[PDB]
Amino acid sequence: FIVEDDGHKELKVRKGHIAKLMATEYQDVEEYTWSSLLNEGLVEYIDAEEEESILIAMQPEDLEPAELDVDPAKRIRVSHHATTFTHCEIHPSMILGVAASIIPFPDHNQSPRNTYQSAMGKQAMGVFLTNYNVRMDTMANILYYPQKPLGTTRAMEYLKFRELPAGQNAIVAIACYSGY
Amino acid sequence: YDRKVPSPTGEYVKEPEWVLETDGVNLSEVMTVPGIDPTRIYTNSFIDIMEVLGIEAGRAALYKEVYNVIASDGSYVNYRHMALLVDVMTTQGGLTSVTRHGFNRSNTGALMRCSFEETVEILFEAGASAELDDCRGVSENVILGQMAPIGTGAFDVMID
Amino acid sequence: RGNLMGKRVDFSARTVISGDPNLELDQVGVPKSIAKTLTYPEVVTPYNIDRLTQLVRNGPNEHPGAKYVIRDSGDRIDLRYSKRAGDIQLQYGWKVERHIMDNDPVLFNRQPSLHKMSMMAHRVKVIPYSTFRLNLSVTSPYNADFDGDEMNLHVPQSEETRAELSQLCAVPLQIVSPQSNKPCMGIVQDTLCGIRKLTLRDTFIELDQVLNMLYWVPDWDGVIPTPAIIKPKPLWSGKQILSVAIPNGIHLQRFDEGTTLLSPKDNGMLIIDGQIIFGVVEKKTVGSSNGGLIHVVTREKGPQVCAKLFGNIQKVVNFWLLHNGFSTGIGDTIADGPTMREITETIAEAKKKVLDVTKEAQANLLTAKHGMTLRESFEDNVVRFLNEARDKAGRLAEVNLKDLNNVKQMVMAGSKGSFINIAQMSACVGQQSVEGKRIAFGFVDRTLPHFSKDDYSPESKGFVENSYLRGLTPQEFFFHAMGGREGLIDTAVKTAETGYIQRRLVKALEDIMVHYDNTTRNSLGNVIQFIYGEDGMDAAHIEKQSLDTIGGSDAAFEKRYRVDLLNTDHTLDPSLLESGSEILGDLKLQVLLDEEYKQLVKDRKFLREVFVDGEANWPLPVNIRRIIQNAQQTFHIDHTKPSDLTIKDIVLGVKDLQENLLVLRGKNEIIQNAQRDAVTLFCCLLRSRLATRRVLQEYRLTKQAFDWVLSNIEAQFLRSVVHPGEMVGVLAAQSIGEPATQMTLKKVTSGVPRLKEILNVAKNMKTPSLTVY
Amino acid sequence: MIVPVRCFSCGKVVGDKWESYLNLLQEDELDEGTALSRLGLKRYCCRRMILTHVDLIEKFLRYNP
Amino acid sequence: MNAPDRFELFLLGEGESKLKIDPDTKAPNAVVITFEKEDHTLGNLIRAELLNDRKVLFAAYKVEHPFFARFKLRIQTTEGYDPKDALKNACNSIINKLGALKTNFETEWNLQTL
Amino acid sequence: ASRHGQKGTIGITYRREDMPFTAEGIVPDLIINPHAIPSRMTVAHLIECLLSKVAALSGNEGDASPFTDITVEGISKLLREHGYQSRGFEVMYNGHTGKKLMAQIFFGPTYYQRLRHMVDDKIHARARGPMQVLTRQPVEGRSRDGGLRFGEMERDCMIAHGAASFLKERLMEASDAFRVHICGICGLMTVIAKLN
Amino acid sequence: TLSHLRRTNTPIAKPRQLHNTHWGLVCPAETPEGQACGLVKNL
Amino acid sequence: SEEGPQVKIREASKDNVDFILSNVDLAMANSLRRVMIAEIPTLAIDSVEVETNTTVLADEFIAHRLGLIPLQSMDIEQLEYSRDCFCEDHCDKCSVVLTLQAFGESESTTNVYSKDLVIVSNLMGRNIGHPIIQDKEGNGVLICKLRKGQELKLTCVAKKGIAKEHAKWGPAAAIEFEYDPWNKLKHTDYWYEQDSAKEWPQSKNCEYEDPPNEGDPFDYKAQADTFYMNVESVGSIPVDQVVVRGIDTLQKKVASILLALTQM
Amino acid sequence: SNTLFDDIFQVSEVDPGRYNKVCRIEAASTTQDQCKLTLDINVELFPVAAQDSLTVTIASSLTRSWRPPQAGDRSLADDYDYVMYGTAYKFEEVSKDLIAVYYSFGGLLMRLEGNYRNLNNLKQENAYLLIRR
Amino acid sequence: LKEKAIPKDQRATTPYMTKYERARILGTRALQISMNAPVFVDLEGETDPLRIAMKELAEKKIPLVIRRYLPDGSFEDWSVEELIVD
RNA sequence: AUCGAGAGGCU
Ligand SMILES: [Mg+2]
Ligand SMILES: [Zn+2]
Ligand SMILES: [Zn+2]
Ligand SMILES: [Zn+2]
Repeated sequence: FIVEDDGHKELKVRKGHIAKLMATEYQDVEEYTWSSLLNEGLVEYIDAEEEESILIAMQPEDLEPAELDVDPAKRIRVSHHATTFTHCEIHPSMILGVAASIIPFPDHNQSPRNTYQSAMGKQAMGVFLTNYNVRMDTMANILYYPQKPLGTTRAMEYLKFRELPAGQNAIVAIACYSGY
Repeated sequence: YDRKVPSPTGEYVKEPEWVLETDGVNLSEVMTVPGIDPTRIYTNSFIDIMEVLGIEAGRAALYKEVYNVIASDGSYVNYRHMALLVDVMTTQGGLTSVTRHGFNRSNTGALMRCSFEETVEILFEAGASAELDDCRGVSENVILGQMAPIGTGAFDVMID
Repeated sequence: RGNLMGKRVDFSARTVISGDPNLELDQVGVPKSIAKTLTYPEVVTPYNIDRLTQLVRNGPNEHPGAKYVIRDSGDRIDLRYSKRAGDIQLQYGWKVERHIMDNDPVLFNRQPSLHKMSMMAHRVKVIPYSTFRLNLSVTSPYNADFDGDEMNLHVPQSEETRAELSQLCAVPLQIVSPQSNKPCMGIVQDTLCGIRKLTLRDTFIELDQVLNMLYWVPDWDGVIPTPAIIKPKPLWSGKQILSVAIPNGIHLQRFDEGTTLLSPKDNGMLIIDGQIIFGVVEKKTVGSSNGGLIHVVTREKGPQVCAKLFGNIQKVVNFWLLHNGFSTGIGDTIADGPTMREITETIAEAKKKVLDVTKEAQANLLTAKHGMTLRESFEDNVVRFLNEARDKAGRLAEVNLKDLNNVKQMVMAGSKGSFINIAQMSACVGQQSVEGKRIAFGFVDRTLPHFSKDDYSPESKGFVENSYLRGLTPQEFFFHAMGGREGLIDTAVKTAETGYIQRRLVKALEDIMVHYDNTTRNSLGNVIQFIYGEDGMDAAHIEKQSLDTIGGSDAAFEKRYRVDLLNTDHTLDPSLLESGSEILGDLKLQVLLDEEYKQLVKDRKFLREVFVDGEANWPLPVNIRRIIQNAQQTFHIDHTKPSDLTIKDIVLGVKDLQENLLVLRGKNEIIQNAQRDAVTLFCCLLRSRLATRRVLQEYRLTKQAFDWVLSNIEAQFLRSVVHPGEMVGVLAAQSIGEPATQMTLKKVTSGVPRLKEILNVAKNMKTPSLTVY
Repeated sequence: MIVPVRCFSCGKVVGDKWESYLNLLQEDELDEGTALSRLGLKRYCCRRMILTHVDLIEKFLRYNP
Repeated sequence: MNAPDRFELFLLGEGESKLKIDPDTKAPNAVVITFEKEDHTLGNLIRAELLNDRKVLFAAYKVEHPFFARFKLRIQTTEGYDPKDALKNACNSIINKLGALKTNFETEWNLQTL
Repeated sequence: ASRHGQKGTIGITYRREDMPFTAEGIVPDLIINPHAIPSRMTVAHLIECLLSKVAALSGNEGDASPFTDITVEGISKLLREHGYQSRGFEVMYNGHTGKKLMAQIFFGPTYYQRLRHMVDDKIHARARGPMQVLTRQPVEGRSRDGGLRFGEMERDCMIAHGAASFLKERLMEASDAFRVHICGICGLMTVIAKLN
Repeated sequence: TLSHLRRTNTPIAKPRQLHNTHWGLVCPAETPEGQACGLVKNL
Repeated sequence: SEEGPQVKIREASKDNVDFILSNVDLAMANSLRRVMIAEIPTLAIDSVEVETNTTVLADEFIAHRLGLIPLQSMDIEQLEYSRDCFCEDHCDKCSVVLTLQAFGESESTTNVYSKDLVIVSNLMGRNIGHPIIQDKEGNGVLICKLRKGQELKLTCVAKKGIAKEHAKWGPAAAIEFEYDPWNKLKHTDYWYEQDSAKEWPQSKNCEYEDPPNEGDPFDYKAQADTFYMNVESVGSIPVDQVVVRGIDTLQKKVASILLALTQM
Repeated sequence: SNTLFDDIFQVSEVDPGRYNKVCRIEAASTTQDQCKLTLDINVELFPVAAQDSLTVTIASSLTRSWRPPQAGDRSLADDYDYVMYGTAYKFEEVSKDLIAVYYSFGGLLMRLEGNYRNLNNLKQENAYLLIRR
Repeated sequence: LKEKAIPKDQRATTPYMTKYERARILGTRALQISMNAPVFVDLEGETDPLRIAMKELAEKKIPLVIRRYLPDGSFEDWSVEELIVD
C-alpha cells in the first residue's frame, strides 16, 4: 500500500477504489485492475534494499487515531507507538509460502511443526489435475472422494485448494484405546 | 563456589569460597603466583596441563572435561567407558588424537588402519616399509571373513 | 568401507514397524509374506523328519512350509517347479530350507545402529498384516517411533549362530544397559499414565472388571486376593489388583519429599513380597530409571521373569485404561480468567522493569561490572528479566491447572511433556534466540521495517508475550520462525558431526578386549587398563548404593558403630544377643572389636580423603540393602528374641569373606596386591554394612540368615565380574557417542562443539578458561 | 471425485441428496445449515459429507473423448 | 497383500472346532474354553450372565489378539458343579430373556402407530 | 498426517462395533494418541478440530486465516449455542462393553491427508537372490530383488555382543563367499588349478 | 506443483538461517529438512 | 407383559425408532447394539462384470460405488449364502443378478441414478433386490454422470452377506445409545472448569428420570438397567425388522454354542 | 481366631486432600488421652462427619481363593457398617512402653499408637478392620 | 612356541564359564546334534538341539575342553567338568 | 555402469 499526508497521514486507496475492484471482479463498463492501481499511484513495488528506508504499518487500523475493557480472549498486540508511517502491508498472511498458506492457524504452532507440514503437504495424495485421465505420467495418485477442508485459510481461494483438495475431513477422536 | 567441607564437628557443611575465572591460559606462570592455592587450580586446556603437571594429571583433567560435557545435559555414562577412552588416548607417551593424525599412525598393523582414512596411502606406506600384519586385529579377520578372535572365538575348542 | 567392512547380505528383510501391546517383549511380529520368503536350513533328524515332511507337503507358497531341499549329492531341489514336490523320500543328513517359523531367533535392528542395544535377538511371532510388529517397551533401545520408521531383520543359517543369538543378543539380556548402569527399557507413555491413574488411592475396581484383569495376567496361579473393602461393596484398589503382576519376594523402598511413613500425598513407593504397600506408581517407580522395578526384578529373579513381567503389566494397564478412557482437548490448555489477569500483570511488570532499566542506560548510569561492556551487561539483564517473567508466568499457570487437567497428569506420570511446554502453550512462550543473542539487527538499526530505528524494546527483538493459545502476532511469529530454523539447522549439523565422532571412536577402540588375565589389551597386546574399569566389573550388575561411613558426625558415627564390651552403656544390651550377659570384659573379643573399629576409622578417613565432595551414593558391584531385606523376609525375623551369633562368628566371617571375593587368581604378591586394590571400595562398603552393631541393632540377623547372606554376596560378586572377551572398547565408543547424538541445546563452549574441541586435540580452543582457587 | 454414497462414519446414504442440495441452495435461496438440517442430516458425520464435498466430475465431463 | 481374507472372522476351517475345552492347572473345578471365530459380543454377555448365578465362583473372558476372531472363557464353579452346566444355564437364561424381549417389542411396535 | 506435522502410521484397523461411540451414535473415523500432543505444541490441531465441529454444525466455513480475531472463547460460545460441550469434549462409551468411559474424550472433524508413503510398496525380502557381477555381492534395491546392507556401523554393534561366528556367517555365507588356491612359496592366488 | 514452481536454490551455518530481509519475499517456514535445509527456499 | 426385559417406544418411524429398555443387564444391550450392526445379514452387490466403460470414472471406482447401493432385503432369510449353495458360481436361490446400461444421449448431462438398475434373475416371489428409493423425485442415489457420447454397460451380482465381511451389508445407520443422564452410577467423572453442571448440557432423556437429591449419598449397589436407544436404518430392512432380526441372530448364535456343546 | 483390639474414637480431623472419594481421618481414643490413630477411609461408601463417635474394632479372621457370599448361610462376623483388610508394614517403637502400628488396607493407610494392645497385634499378613455405625 | 602349556595346578583364569564360551559350547554341541551325533542324556521329551545341549550342560556330560589362550602365547586347557555355570 | 536430483526416519 501507499501512505501519505491528507488532513493527517493516511493510505491512498479508499472504499471507492475497493468498490470499483469488486465491481470488476463480480463481472463474471470500465474495469478496475491491479495495473490500474499500480499506474494510478496507490500501490508500489518495494524490493529488499528499498525497505531499509521506510516504516511500514501492519494493519490499516494503525492509521486510526486513538485517545480498557477489551475481550481478554484476544491476543495482545503492542500499541503502535509510531507515527511517521509510509506504507501498510496488504495482509501479513501474505508473508507465508504457498504450501504454508495451506496450514490452518499457523500463528498458533511451534514453527518446526509448520516446517514439517509444509514439507509433507507435497507428499499428500489428491487430485493433482483435472485431465489426470488424459495425461499419461509415470506415476500418479488420486483420492477417490477428496473433500475440501472445513478449516480454510483465505489464501486457499487463490491457491485453488477448495477446488483441488488433497485430504478429507475425518472425524478424529483423541483417546487412549487398546494401546494400539 | 559454595563447596562442602568437613566441619570441625565432623559432618560436611557448605562453606562458600571465592574463585577466580579467567579467559586466558598460561598455566606454567599463573601457577607460581602468591596468594593462591597451587594444588587445586584448574584449567580447561588440559593440553597445557599435560605439558605442565605430567601426563597422568592430564588423564584426570581430560576425564573431568568429558564428565562436564556429559552432565551438561543431565546425562550420565559410567566411569569405565570414559576411562577406557581417556586411557587409550593417553597410554602412549602423550595425547594421541582421535583422528588420522593420531592413532591411525600407530603400528596397529595395516588393514585395521587402512579401513579408516587415507586407505591407499596407508597401503602404500605399508607395502614400502614391508609391514608384517599381525592379522589378530578385528577388521583384519572381518576383511578375511575368517572367524575373528572375539569372545566367541577368543579361544579354541577340542575334545577330551 | 562398502564391500568388505559392510556389504549387502541375503536372508535380510526390512519394512515398517507398528506397536502391539499384546505381544511379549522378546517377540517380533513378522508379516506372513516375509516368513514365506526367508528360509532357515535345518538338517533332517529323527526328531523332526515328521514335521519336515509335513512342511514340504504345505509347499513354499503356503506357510508353514519349505522352499528348497539339499540332498547329499549337493544338487538343489526347488519345490516350486518340480515333478516330485509332493512325493519325497527324505533321507537322513539332508538339508531342508524350512520357512521362518514361530519361536525362531532373528537379529532385529534399526538404522542408525549406535547401540549394542540396537541389534537384538527376537523371538518370531508370525502375524497376518504387512508390518513388523514389536512391543512398546522396546522403543527406547531402538529409538523407534511409529510415524513411518523402518526396521531390518536378519536370519541365521546355522545352529551355533542361533545359539549366539539366543544366549548373547537376547532382548531380556540387554535390559540392564552396560552404559549408564541402568535399564534401557521400561514402561511407555500410555501404559505410564494409565498405571498412574490406576494406582491412585481414589481408584477402586469392582468384581466384574477385577476378574477379567486377573485372567489377563498369563502366568497366574488362579487365586483371588482378598479385596480391600468388604462390607458396603467388595472393592479392590488399583494397587491391590496390580500387585498380581508383581512376582512374590520383591521389596522396593523409595522416599520422595514429605514421604512420612503415613505418606500423606502417597509420594514415594514401598512394595513388599510381590505386593505393593503404598505409593502412586509413575516413571521413577516403573520407568527406565536406576533403582526402578525393572532393575530389581532383573537382578533378583532374572531376565525371563522381567520380560514376562513387562507384558503382564502392560496387559492389565491397557485393559483398565481402554475401559476408563483419556483425552486432551484444549480445555486442558485454558487457564481461567484471574490467572490470565495475573499473568498479563506479570508481563506488564516485566515490561515496565525493562523500560526502567533502558531509561537508566540512556543516562549513562550503568555500572560497567568488571569483565564485560555496558551493552553486554544490559543484554544479560534484559534476557534474565524476560526468562524470569516467562518462568514466573508458567508457574502461575501450572499452579492454577486442576488435577483433572490431562496435560498435568501426562506430565505428572512423566508420560510425555514437561513444564516449559505448559508455560508456552498456556501462559507465555518467552524470548526467541539466535546464536545466543536476541533477535539480531538484520536491517539497518532495526529488526523489522514496521519498527523505528534503534528500538531495543522487548517485542522489537522478539519477546513473544502472547501464548500459543492466545495467538502469535506477525512479527513475533517471524522471530519464532527465525529461532526454529536455527534449531533445525543445529540438528542437521550435529547429526552428521556426531555420526563422524562415533565412527572415529568405534574405529579407535575396536580391538579393546578384556583378555583372560583382565589386562584390557589391544591387538598389539599393548596393555591399556590392567583391571578393566579399574575394578574388574562388568558395567551391568552395578547399582547406586550409599556409603554410610562417609559423612555424618563423629558423634553419630560412634553412636551407631561404637560397640565397647568394657562399658555398661556402650555395650550390646543382652536384649540384642543371647550371650550378651556373658560377653562383658572378655578381652579376647574387645581386641577384635577394636581391630574392626580401627579398620572402619582408617577406611572412613580413606574414602573421605578421596571423595572431597563427600557424596555417598556411588556405583558398586553388589547391592546390599536388597539382600538385607531378602533376609528380613526369607527367615521371618521376630525382632524381639536375641540372636545366636557370637561376635567371633560375625567378624571372622567378614574378614574371611574378603579373602574369597576373587577378581584375579595369581599366587604371587603383585597379583594379590592388585586384588586388594580391586576389592578395596567394596570391602569398605562391606565393613560399613556388616558392622557388628549394625548386624545386631539395625539388622537382627540369625546364624543361618548370616551364612546365607555371605554365600549370596560371594555368588553375586563372582557373577558381577567382567566376563573375558568383552570388546569393552566398542561398547565404550558407543556408550559415549550415543548420548552425544541427543546433546540438545553458561558462557563456555559445551555440547558437541566442546566434544569436537576435545577429541580432536584443539590447541586453538574457543574458550580456554582458567579457574583459580 | 463424485458424491460418496453414504457417510464413512455412520453409513446413512447421502448420494440421493446431492441434487436436492444444489437445488435447495439455488432455487430456494437457502443457506447451508438449513439445507443440511432439512435432509435429515443431523449429526456432522453425515453433514461433512455434503458440506465439504467437491464435485470435480462436472470438470471431468468437459474433456471430450 | 498380506491381509487375511475377510471371511476368516466367522468361517471356521480345517477342523477348527467351535469350542475347545481344557482343565486349568493349579486350579480345581475350573476350565478354559476357547471360543473360535467369535468376538466380545458373545463373550461379555456370557460372563455378565455367569456372574448372576450364585454357585459360580469365577467367570472371565479375554480376547487374546484383535487380529484374530476368538477368545478364552475361564470358569470356576462350586464343588459338584460341572462348569458346562453353568454355561448351559446361562445360555438358556439368555435365550429366554431374548425371546421375552422380542415378544414385548413386537407387541409394543404393533401397538405403536406411524 | 494432519496439517500440523502430526505424522502417523496405521497400526490397527478397528471395526465400528469395537469402536467407542458418542450418544449420537457417531463413531471416530480416526483415533490418535493424546500423548503425542504436548511434546509438539500443535495447539492448532485441537483448535481446528473445534472449529471444524462448529462449521459442520453451523453450516458455515472455518475461517482459519492467520492473524485473525478468532477467540477460542468465541468458538466455544458458538459450539455451546449448538448444544455441545464448549471445548470439544464428548461423553463416549466403549464398544466392547458399552460402559461409559469415565474420562470424556476430545472428538470432532479434522482435515487429514493420506501420504505417498505406503507399505505394500515398501515391504522387502530376499533369500539368495541375484548377484552383482563386479563384486559378486547381492545387488542393491528391492526393485531388482536386492539385499539389505549389513553396514559396518551395524557390524560394530554386533561385535559389541561378541558374536564371532554370526559375523563370519553374515560376511561369508550371506555374501560373496569364495574359495581360492594359494602357493606356499609365493603366497598369491596365481596358482594354476586343474581341479577335475 | 506450485511449491516446485516457486523454488529457489543456493549454490553455496551463516546462510541457511532466516535473515530478517526475507520478510514478505520468502516463506519463513517452507524449506526442506535435513541436508541443504535453509539453502533451498520458497517465495 | 412377559417377565423380564420391558420396552416402551417413545417414537417410531419408517427409518428410526427411539425407545427405552427396562430391567436388562447392560452387557445384553451392548451385544445387541453390536449385532444390530455386524451380524444381521442383508444383500448387496458382490460382483460386477463390466461390458463397456466410456465414463470418466475408473471401472473399480464404479464397482465400489455399486457395492454401497442399498438393495431391498426384507425376504432375505429365504435366500442362502452363496458359500452355502451348491451351484457352479451363483444359482438363482443364492444370488440375484442385476444389470445396468445407460448411454450419453442428451447434449445436456445424462445422470445415472440407482433406479436405472434392471433385474435379470428369477425373484421366485420374494421381496428382494429392489434398489430402495427414499428420494422425493423417485431417483435413487447418483452413480455416475455421462456426457453425450459416453455409454456404460455392466452386470451386477448381489449375494448374501453381513456387515462384518464388508460394511455394505449393514443397516448400520447411527444407533443412538445412552443411559443415566444424571450419572447417578458415578460411571464417569465430568471434566469442568468452574462448575460441572452449567458447562455440560442436559440430555433430553433427563425428562424421564428424576434428579438426585443433594443430600442423597451414593447408592453404591445400584446397577444400570434402564437404557435409551434410537435405531436408524438405511432402508435395506424396515426398523421394526432390524432389531427383531438382530435378536434372532443373537439367539441363533447362542444356539450354535448349545449345539456344538452337545456335540462335544 | 478372634478379635485383637477394641476401642471407640471421637473424630478429631477429617481431610479431603486432593482425592475426590477418599478422606484422611484422624481421631483419638475416648476417655483415654494417650492413644490415637490415623486412617484413610472411603467417604462415598461410608460417609464420615466431624466430631462423630465411631466404634472401631480389629479382627484376625471371619491362602485359598476368595468367594462372594453365596447366601446368608455364610455367617458373617460383621454387623458393622464398614470393613477392610490390611497388612502390617511397620511397628514403630515410639517411646518407653509406647508403640505404634502401621497398616495398609490396599493403599488406604492406618497408624495406631498406644500400649494396651501389645499382646495382640502382630506382623501378620491377615488383619481385618471393622467399624460399626 | 615349543610346548608352552600351563600345569593344571598353576592356573589363574576364571573357573566360571563366561557366557561367551558357554554360547560357543552350546553352539558347537547343537551343531553336533544337528547332524546325527550321539546324545548323552535321557532326552526327557524335547527335540530342539539347543535345549538338548543346555540340559547336556546342566548334567555336565558335554565332553569338550576350552583352550583359553593367553596374550604372550601361553594357554590354559579346561574340561567342561571343572568349569562352573552361573 | 556412472552421475545428478527429489523423498523417508531420529520425543
Ligand atoms: Mg519417524
Ligand atoms: Zn454420517
Ligand atoms: Zn610361489
Ligand atoms: Zn446358488
